[PDB]
Amino acid sequence: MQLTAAQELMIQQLVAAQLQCNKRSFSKVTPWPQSRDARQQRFAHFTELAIISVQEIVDFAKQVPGFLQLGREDQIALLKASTIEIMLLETARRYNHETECITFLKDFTYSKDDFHRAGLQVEFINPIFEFSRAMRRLGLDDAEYALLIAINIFSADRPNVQEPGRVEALQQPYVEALLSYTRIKRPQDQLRFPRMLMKLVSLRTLSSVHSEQVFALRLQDKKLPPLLSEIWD
Amino acid sequence: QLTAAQELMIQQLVAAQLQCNKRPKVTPWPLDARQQRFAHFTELAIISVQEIVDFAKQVPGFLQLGREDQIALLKASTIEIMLLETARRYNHETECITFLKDFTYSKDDFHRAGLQVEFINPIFEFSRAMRRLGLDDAEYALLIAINIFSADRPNVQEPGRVEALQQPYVEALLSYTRIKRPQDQLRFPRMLMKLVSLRTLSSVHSEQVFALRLQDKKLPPLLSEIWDV
Amino acid sequence: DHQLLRYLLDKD
Amino acid sequence: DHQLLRYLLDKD
Ligand SMILES: COCCn1cccc1[C@@](O)(c1ccc(N(C)S(=O)(=O)c2ccccc2)cc1)C(F)(F)F
Ligand SMILES: COCCn1cccc1[C@@](O)(c1ccc(N(C)S(=O)(=O)c2ccccc2)cc1)C(F)(F)F
Ligand SMILES: [Ca+2]
Ligand SMILES: [Ca+2]
Ligand SMILES: [Ca+2]
Ligand SMILES: [Ca+2]
Ligand SMILES: [Ca+2]
Ligand SMILES: [Ca+2]
Repeated sequence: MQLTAAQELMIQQLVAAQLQCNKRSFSKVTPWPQSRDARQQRFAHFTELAIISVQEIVDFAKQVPGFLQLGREDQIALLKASTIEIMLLETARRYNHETECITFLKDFTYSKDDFHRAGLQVEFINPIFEFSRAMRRLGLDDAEYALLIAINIFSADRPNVQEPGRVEALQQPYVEALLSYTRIKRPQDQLRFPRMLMKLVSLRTLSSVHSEQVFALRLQDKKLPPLLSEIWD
Repeated sequence: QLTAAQELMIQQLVAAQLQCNKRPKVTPWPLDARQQRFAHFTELAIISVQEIVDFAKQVPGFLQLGREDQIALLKASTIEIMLLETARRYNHETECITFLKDFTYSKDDFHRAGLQVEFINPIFEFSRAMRRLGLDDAEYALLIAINIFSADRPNVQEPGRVEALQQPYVEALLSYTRIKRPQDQLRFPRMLMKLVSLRTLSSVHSEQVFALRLQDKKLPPLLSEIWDV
Repeated sequence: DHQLLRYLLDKD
Repeated sequence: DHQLLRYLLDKD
């Protein structure tokens, strides 16, 4: 009925890191504006924000104990598989269910209306939005987002993972801690850890939707900046 | 320490699980004849959809869903539940999947059938990773049940209902593992994580199908119903 | 639409 | 392959 000092420690560090990275990614992008500059400018305002997110995410993945111990090659495989999913998770934390827009700057809120004027298809927008809604309802707290992101990164079955066995083993104490933590902070909800894992299943499918969207961009004569391009094309 | 309800439900569920896989003639396997193998698989595929639907109809709760949502769920589960059935019928000594009772297929037979390796390997890999988990008949039955009631499936009109139906099945699988194997607390999590894998294998399967559009190869109209965009 | 499914469902 | 990312991993 209580965590271990180790588990208490694992969680705090992870929370500290997220706070550290979420701050540090706050220290300016192509502002939000119809013309043909204006439109391929909104494309700009988004992809740039996407860059920032990817950074905060790589930044955060390095501080997750045990990650930088893998081959540099596996490190690439993992972030490549993980980044969009961690992005959608973070996006969920920014979601207002009352008005159905996501916040990104501080007082800047985007409707799915806006997502559209920014070059994104509805086949993409509505799923993102509905995941953000459902995920939001689940009411994860700091410890839980943090553990869940660590757990997602150490997914052995990602494409190209050269050392799955090491990866599965890194994940374990993380799945273990999440398991305990949810047992203690919500004892009678014998299902929360399950509901939590169920979200990874949803992310995996979302990953593929995201692929659809990225590939849809080509025929549209629109390029991703090299970083995004680097991990998505 | 499974409740009265739970144990009976699993029993009836494994009942139907065989009472549906026991329940046909297909175009024979060749000894151009690749065009005769493509026919052969698709027909095994179609048979499985038959089994999967009939199974779903006997899973308690399913028929409380409206028709459209039954469609929506089965549409997305079908490939997934197949792949589960395909691992459960994997023989590791032979390295072959076996589909009716004697038909035996190796990673190679699948090439002459006309699939590229990008699908053919993850399928077998998956069948192996499930061997390492060693599930018994009740566990597949529950897992399959849980897969069907995936509320995030596209076009579901009643997400909340679908999730409520999935709930008792996840409770049951949770106990049954806690009991059946008490010291391995990680087994359950590791099983749900197979659901994450299936969604990927689902995409791989979409990618394989779209490839046929180009390789000149049409699915029977009833499979195309389910898998084409 | 989805007639394999619809029919398999209505059947029996 | 994967240049800029490889950079971010190495920074510091
Ligand atoms: C307003 O959000 C900016 C981008 N962003 C940052 C974190 C998460 C996001 C997110 O919107 C988002 C994540 C990834 C994308 N990519 C597909 S993209 O960068 O290639 C692109 C293509 C065309 C037009 C704009 C952007 C788009 C939106 C989300 F939430 F859907 F994941
Ligand atoms: C021999 O297997 C019979 C088909 N089958 C039935 C249940 C499961 C299966 C499975 O093999 C299988 C599942 C789906 C497919 N499709 C991609 S297909 O019907 O469009 C096709 C394409 C090209 C050539 C033949 C058949 C193929 C094999 C499995 F296990 F991989 F999922
Ligand atoms: Ca983050
Ligand atoms: Ca709106
Ligand atoms: Ca709405
Ligand atoms: Ca607005
Ligand atoms: Ca079955
Ligand atoms: Ca044979």
